[PDB]
Amino acid sequence: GPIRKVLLLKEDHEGLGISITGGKEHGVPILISEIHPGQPADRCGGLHVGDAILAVNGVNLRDTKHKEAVTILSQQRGEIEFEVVYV
Amino acid sequence: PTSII
Repeated sequence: GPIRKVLLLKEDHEGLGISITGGKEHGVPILISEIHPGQPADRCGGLHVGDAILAVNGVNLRDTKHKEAVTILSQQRGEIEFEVVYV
Repeated sequence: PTSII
């Protein structure tokens, strides 16, 4: 499928609602493994299990290890743009 | 390894 840019609105008191696997050390993209019901990722309607997260708010995560990608993702606030692809 | 965000 094509690259999509998807907006998510996250309140400060909540998580994104996404489980993440993969990363550079695994030789695979940062991947969405679960979308948790009622949380921002579910609510936005545009993120799905199996999507690769290529970038978030213009931070390229195509070649980043799991931990560091998760840290960057966790630091994002408010209206957050995900660049994703389901290949 | 799985993380939640």
